[PDB]
Amino acid sequence: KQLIEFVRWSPERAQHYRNKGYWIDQPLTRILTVGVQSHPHSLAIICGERQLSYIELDRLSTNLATRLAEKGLGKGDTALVQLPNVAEFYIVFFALLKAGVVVLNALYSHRQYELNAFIKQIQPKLLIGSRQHEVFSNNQFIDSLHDVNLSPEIILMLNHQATDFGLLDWIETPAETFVDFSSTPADEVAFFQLSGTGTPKLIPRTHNDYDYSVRASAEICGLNSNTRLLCALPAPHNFMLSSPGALGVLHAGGCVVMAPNPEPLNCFSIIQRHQVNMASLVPSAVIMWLEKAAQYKDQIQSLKLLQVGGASFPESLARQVPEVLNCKLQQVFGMAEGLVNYTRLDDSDEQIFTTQGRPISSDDEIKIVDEQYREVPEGEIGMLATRGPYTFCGYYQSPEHNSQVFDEDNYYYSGDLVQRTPDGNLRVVGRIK
Ligand SMILES: O=C(O)c1cc(-c2ccc(OCc3ccccc3)cc2)nc2c1cnn2Cc1ccncc1
Ligand SMILES: [Ca+2]
Ligand SMILES: [Ca+2]
Ligand SMILES: [Ca+2]
Ligand SMILES: [Ca+2]
Repeated sequence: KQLIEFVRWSPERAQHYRNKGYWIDQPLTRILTVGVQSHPHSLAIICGERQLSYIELDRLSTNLATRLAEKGLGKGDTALVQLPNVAEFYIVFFALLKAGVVVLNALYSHRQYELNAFIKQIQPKLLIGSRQHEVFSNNQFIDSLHDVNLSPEIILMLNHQATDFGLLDWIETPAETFVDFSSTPADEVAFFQLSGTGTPKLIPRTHNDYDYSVRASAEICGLNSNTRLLCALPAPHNFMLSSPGALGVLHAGGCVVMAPNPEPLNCFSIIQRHQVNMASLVPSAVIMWLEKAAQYKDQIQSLKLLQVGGASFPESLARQVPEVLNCKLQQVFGMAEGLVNYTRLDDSDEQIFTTQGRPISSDDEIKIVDEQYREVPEGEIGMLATRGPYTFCGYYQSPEHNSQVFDEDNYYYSGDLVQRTPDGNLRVVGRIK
């Protein structure tokens, strides 16, 4: 009955973030609840041939939540989920939020080695995966867990075998009996994000802090009920989930449109079919798109905004976005640990093409420091340190590492090398180990 442990913000900071209206002390399910109230029949998710309305998304995740609760999974428990880019990812995410189960969403590209490390760290009582994934092709991996007393009490499979619990069965049919359930408290852990060498580290995220980042990002990117966002990056990634990502689009009442990956021809036909107007990519994928865009100009005309974040995205490449992809560019530099930066939609061309923008919050605090951790002269290159209303205060159960990446004032040192431009934005220039 003990809630998952995590490092808290100081009480003084928590109060300030409430006073400012950042933390409103609602669960992440707020997004769905409110949507169902306002526009139950608007499309929330488009996936292949399927069209899920807000109320359907709400019903289905409720069904699964009741099933999990009926089996005694709830507050204090954790879950490991590994699903590809399909509507079930969101159904499951909202079900676990509803049920009070703290969930770690593994990347679909993760393998037995990562999965094992995650299971060891969070002792999930629930595992959801897909039979089509390499790790669950056979029962080797699953059986291995019994050999080590880490077997989950419940295992659900997408593309299940006859003797499996079918994920779709637990979604489609509500439970026999009724057991009470509810989200974890808003200033407590909702789910684990993952850092992006060694296995990824677990980043506890509370409803308060995640919802804030989501609502504020949605406003910054001008999302609204007509937004149709392509989800071609991995759904669990902070960028694709919250920046502003699927949660942002749902917050704004719009629709998420799934793609398996950023392969251009498939993405282009999806964009044409559903008149997608927003997408989010990393530079290597922007380059793939640029290679075909001229020829498939007609298919992607509806794009109005493309976010680009990740690796190097030099100016000469950035300028090709409006020129070739025929949509506005927004640069994004963020981290699953918290801090996200966006170029604003009304920024100058220079800002948009040569910087990675500025923080979500007026209360995102930034230090740029030299080798002695003294703030460098304004405009010079330095190591990034940050804290704010949606930046974490430590990795899960990692006191040693935490002490090595936070300073006495609880600034987080992300290892990024950056400089502030005169205009006020940030330029990412490298990384330090
Ligand atoms: O500094 C970075 O290394 C970085 C990587 C990625 C990123 C990398 C891979 C992703 O998915 C990996 C993938 C790419 C192409 C096809 C299939 C999978 C998603 C985001 N996104 C980044 C980075 C820096 N800002 N952003 C945007 C961002 C926004 C919010 N939270 C975290 C990151
Ligand atoms: Ca439907
Ligand atoms: Ca366009
Ligand atoms: Ca053009
Ligand atoms: Ca980093």
